[PDB]
Amino acid sequence: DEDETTALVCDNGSGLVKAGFAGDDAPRAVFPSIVGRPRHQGVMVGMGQKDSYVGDEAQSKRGILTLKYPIEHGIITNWDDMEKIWHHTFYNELRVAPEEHPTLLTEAPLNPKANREKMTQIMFETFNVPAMYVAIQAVLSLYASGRTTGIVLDSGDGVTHNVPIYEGYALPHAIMRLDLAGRDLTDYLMKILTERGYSFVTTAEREIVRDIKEKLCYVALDFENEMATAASSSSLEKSYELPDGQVITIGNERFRCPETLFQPSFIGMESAGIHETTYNSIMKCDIDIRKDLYANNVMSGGTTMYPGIADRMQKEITALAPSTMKIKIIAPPERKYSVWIGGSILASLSTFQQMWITKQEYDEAGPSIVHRKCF
Amino acid sequence: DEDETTALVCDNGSGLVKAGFAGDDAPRAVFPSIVGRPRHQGVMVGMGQKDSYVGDEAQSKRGILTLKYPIEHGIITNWDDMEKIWHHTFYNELRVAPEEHPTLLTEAPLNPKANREKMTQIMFETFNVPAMYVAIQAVLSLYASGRTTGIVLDSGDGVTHNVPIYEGYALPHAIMRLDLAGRDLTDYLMKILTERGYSFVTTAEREIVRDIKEKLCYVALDFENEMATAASSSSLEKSYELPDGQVITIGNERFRCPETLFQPSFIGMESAGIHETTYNSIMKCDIDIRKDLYANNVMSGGTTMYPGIADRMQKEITALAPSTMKIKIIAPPERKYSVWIGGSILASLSTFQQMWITKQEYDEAGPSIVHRKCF
Amino acid sequence: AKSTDQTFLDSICKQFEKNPHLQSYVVSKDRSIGDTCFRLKHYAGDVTYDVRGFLDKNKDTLFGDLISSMQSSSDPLVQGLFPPTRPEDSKKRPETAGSQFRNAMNALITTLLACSPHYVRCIKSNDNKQAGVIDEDRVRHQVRYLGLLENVRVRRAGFAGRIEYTRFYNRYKMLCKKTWPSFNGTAKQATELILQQHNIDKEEIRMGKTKVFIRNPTTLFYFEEKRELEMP
Ligand SMILES: Nc1ncnc2c1ncn2[C@@H]1O[C@H](COP(=O)(O)OP(=O)(O)O)[C@@H](O)[C@H]1O
Ligand SMILES: Nc1ncnc2c1ncn2[C@@H]1O[C@H](COP(=O)(O)OP(=O)(O)O)[C@@H](O)[C@H]1O
Ligand SMILES: [Ca+2]
Ligand SMILES: [Ca+2]
Repeated sequence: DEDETTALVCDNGSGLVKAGFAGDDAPRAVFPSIVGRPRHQGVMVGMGQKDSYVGDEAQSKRGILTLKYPIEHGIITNWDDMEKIWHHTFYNELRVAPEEHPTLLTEAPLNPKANREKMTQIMFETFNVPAMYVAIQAVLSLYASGRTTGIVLDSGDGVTHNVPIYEGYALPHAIMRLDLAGRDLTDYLMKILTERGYSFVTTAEREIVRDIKEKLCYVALDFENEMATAASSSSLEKSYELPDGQVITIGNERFRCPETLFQPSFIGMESAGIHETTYNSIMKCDIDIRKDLYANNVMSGGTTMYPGIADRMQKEITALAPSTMKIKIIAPPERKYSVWIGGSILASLSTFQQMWITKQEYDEAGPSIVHRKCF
Repeated sequence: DEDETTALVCDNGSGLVKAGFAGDDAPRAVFPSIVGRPRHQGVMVGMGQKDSYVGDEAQSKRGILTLKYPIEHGIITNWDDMEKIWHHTFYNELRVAPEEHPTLLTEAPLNPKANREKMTQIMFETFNVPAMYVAIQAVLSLYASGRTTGIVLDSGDGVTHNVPIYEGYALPHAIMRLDLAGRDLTDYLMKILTERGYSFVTTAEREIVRDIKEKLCYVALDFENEMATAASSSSLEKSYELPDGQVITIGNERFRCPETLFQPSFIGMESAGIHETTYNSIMKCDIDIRKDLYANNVMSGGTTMYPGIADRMQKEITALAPSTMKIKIIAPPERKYSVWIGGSILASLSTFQQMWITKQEYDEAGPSIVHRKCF
Repeated sequence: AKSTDQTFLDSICKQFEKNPHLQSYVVSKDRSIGDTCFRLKHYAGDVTYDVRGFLDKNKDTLFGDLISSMQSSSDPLVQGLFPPTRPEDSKKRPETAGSQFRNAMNALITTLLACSPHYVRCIKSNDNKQAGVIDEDRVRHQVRYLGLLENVRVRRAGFAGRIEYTRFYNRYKMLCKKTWPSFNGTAKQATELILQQHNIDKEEIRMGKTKVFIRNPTTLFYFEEKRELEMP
């Protein structure tokens, strides 16, 4: 509040940014990650356009915005825009200076080494940050319950991560990185809607798909039995009068797209359903480690709020796997902020000093200081 | 007034010229655009005829004037006359020299490139104008309210323009140019009056039609129901004793001509009603741009003062278009001077320097200097 | 009018914040300045402004529609408030007041340039109207933001121990030669006559219009001694 530097809490993704004040429990400001141009010519004088529009400002008025996506899994097409995206967060809402308080960020597993240094360069050189750190998504969602033995699966808009982090981290391969989350779901629906004629073309209405999705759409329990149910017009035909003015009866369209999750064959890949990858992370570890893993499976990420996402797991996991222990998956109810809950902790830890980076530490060991010492 | 060059304000059309002093809010002198000959022989010695008669001078005494129309949408049959039309404005009334003050004009969208240079040649070469500019009709009517997101429809005597200028200008096609305004309405009535016997032949009485029109004539709400009303002689038979001496009971003649507006089929064209062209400019732009366009539709031009012009729009627009947002059309009460209000602004802007043309700038980039750099 | 306050703000930061003597939050990374506010540096200190009501309060535009009404009324005062047309302000009437006020300030400057003004500046003792109490901070601030002590180093010239010419005159009259009522009248020639007859280099001293300037105290001893070893 006043005494002691007091550090902030943040969690940037490739779709939605989570950031609030300091010493909080949950994000206070969650603005969308969008920045486009006025392909059109702004009125050009009815402001020197520039500002691609962002925050609640851009999301409020997409219409005349060519939403340009800067961060696509790993590669950032342009860093120049990111500079003015962070110049809005700490000031326009939080009304606090980073040249005063530390900073905490999230680490996207297996991200180019050059990126973690490019970011830090923006802080240390310009925003003068004597103290900060970048922790690993999943591991944060962990330290917030009451046990030191659980497997975590954290994901949202970036990429899927099957991290069996319970007793320790990193041994053979176990962990997995799969580019198939959030943004991928928003991109797949528009393609499949073309079969019925509906074709949300431009990237502006592309977002409307995501907005509509998180209100009615659900996951197919069993596509076979649900297909025969199509004969009826009660559980299928769903009402959603476009705020514009044209109803879209999303009946067989709701539980069609999610099927891709279990069937990556529909997106040109050999990756199997998420219940096979589960085995892929269990078969690698020791033999006397499984019985307790099934007894605890952490499922974090707001993506896992789709009706029919948890009940399916018990059907496929119990099939081709040992079946004499307690099969149990911990899917936190509000599992989207599970990372934010753990974030507020690291920022307050004192042992954190053993891990974080100090101003001088960045110059002594060079830019690689971060991931050259830690993991 | 005295210090600082002080620029004038003007707005020339193809029917009525709007011009006043400097730093004003509204036009001070609005003389009609007419210039004919004395087909007759002037008295020939009771002045060396010449002067085709113009200004309040010609309009006062049409009788012996073969009103010759110089400017017909795009093509100017003769430029020689225009020279002595502008030699009257700045001097005979304003009593100020253009060889001292800048000048502002209006731009008729999609006008031959050769015309914009021919005019400037008259100023720079003879009237020595080191500073002037020619702005775009509709865009001026905009910058004069309190928002940067509205669609404008500006027109008068020239041609109709459906310009959805709100956030920016020019992208695919959206905007439309339709030769059907003012002069077109004055030309159509005389043709339809021939069915009753009345035939205002010569071009002199042709103007009388326009004069009589703007006093009683109105637009049909629904031609079907109004036709059955003809049985009665109260709302139909309108009194207007010709200043000459012969009453013309304009009953079913008042709401007959305006029907052409919504039905261009009566003037040999495939163009649909003005409520279809509205869709034509909305369907092109993005999807998430519509909901706010309906919430704001600017209707400028004194032509939109005919009783029964605004209430019809709500009937046809809400029909074949999305219907879940706020349908709202801004039809400024005195919307004829909406361009003049915006004109007085540009002439006073300082950023205007970034746009206007300087004496030397016309010689460095040649005649095309204007529309070769700007838009 | 379609450029409210937020859009208007952007027409300032871009136009300036590059021209010297004007800051804000963006360029000068200071949290004290809001994202909607800016930092305007005067010839004194720093001031930050808000935006509430900017337009309607600043426009001032007064067309001839609200003015003419009262003029056409029937009352010995209503039309009387509008006195004999054109009092020291005529030219042409119909025009936005935005320019009218601009003329008001220009009528203040132009008439002050070509003349012989006289300067009077006052300072307030205290905010409690007390006769004896001096507020150090407040008074010191007034002497600061007015830049008066700077003139003491500029209007003068700037250094350590300072003395006048007029007041220095009636004090060391009987110590110099040819500096008696028989003076020629020319100061520049008088001052030179004061030093040249005692053999002193030109650059060693510095002479403006008023106030004599000798750097460092020790030089005063140098003068006192120079006069001692020239004539016993
Ligand atoms: N109530 C909800 N139900 C289902 N999905 C939701 C809900 N709220 C948000 N989402 C979805 O969660 C995703 C964003 O989750 P988030 O944890 O912020 O992702 P990331 O951090 O990967 O950007 C979006 O796909 C969004 O549609
Ligand atoms: N009070 C009025 N009611 C309806 N129409 C009017 C009125 N006054 C003028 N008009 C019409 O407006 C048109 C002229 O408008 P204007 O804006 O000057 O056109 P333009 O600039 O295209 O020459 C003429 O058709 C005239 O009859
Ligand atoms: Ca994620
Ligand atoms: Ca026009």
